[PDB]
Amino acid sequence: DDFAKLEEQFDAKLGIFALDTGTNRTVAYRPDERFAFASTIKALTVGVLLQQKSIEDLNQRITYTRDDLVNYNPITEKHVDTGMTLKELADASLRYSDNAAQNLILKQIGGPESLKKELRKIGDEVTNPERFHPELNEVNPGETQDTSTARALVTSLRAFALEDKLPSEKRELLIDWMKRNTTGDALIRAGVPDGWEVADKTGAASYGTRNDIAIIWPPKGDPVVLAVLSSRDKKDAKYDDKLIAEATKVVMKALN
Ligand SMILES: *C(=O)[C@@H](NC(=O)Cc1cccs1)[C@@H]1NC(C(=O)O)=C(C)CS1
Repeated sequence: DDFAKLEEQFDAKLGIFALDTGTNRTVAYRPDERFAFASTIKALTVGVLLQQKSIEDLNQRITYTRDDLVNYNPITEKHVDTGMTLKELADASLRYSDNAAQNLILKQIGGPESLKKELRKIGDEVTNPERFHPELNEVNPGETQDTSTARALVTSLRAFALEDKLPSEKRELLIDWMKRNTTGDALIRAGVPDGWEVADKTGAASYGTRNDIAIIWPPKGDPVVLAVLSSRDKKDAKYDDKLIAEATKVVMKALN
């Protein structure tokens, strides 16, 4: 089988779930296996922020300090003195995977326990937000804190972005940010044909954890929701984006 082949080739564990919304056909490979969700959670966190606020509320400007800065603050490190609006923070978080921006949004919604509670409310009993950055990226095998599964991430992403946990105007924002992500070119985007729109959010963590979750639109007809998660068995392992791209191609063939 092709996913086993990719695990073999990249010496890694793959977690895959894809749902063709058109036909309810699915592709599944260790779909219920836990991985550290890493930055992929920022997409769901914006979903909860959008539930909580009106669009016009997203213009509240948040002031933060160097204390709030962590690592990978490409957008937030520029605006310490001016602050950024909640909308701008969501943009940075989703499109640049700006860690401080996610931390600030998380705080506005009540922190990790409040995020968990709202995820439970939308039907996700799997995803387990517990920690802020940086600590959430540090997940040891067998630990369930700050993990989810491919199936649950797909189910929660679909629910915010495509179903009825948000109204259309807010769904449109989420999709637009994710469509215009800067960080995923070598992942799920590299395994879909040009001309098929992709909205995605990437993550990376310890044990070589390398994640992408995505909504993929064919030219015509309903979208595919997909999570490709991976991890390796050594703590300081490196990842290869190419695994995610290759796994994506196998999914697309399995569905077409
Ligand atoms: C979320 O996944 C974030 N990852 C971390 O902060 C842990 C690491 C820092 C350096 C290497 S792993 C941010 N998002 C992304 C991404 O989505 O691609 C990366 C690559 C690291 S910062």
